Amino acid sequence: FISNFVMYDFDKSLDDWCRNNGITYSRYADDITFSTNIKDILCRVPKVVKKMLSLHVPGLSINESKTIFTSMAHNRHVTGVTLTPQGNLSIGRDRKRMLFAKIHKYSLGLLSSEEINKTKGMIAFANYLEGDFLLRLQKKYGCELITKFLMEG
DNA sequence: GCGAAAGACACAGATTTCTCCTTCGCATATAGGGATGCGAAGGAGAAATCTGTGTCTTTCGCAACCCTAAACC
Repeated sequence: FISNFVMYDFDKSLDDWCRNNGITYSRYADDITFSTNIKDILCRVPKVVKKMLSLHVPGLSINESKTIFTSMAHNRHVTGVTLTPQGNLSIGRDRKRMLFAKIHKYSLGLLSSEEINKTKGMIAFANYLEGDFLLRLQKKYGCELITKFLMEG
């Protein structure tokens, strides 16, 4: 809470500078992200943020070895959630096949009791992030098995 | 943010080795005498390599933590 209260002026000053140029800005703990649609406009902000940091909170500085540029032709994610080119949030294909294989192996009764509690939390998180994971699972394995798995333990 | 224990950075100074500077001695191509030129040892005084001192740098397994699942810092 103290850190959030401290970085108020920096947030306020950077917000109205980015708004006037059509750039979206957001900060999470000590991570800062910018995004836009205009070409060749994101190459000017590294000097601006440095001037703001020096002016509004003395002492802080930028780690210059963790700066990233990306577009629609490569992998895109924001703090652990993937953005498909269509414009929808996602968890990733590898995790989807992770869970589909785990549940299929569970249907044969070859899963330890620890992995049931392990997978239940991940399934709940994925359902919250997506909103339609449980429907797809029911449409593939049937409601009887899923309900039995859910009430297990 | 930074324990103990080894290096990097900057600044002196010291020393053995060597290379330039006398000094007179010689010599040999010209019938003895004199002269342009080169060789031999001291005697310097210059220079590259080495060595020594003082200020930082780095980042500990660093009395005093909870025990259900997932993601983030």
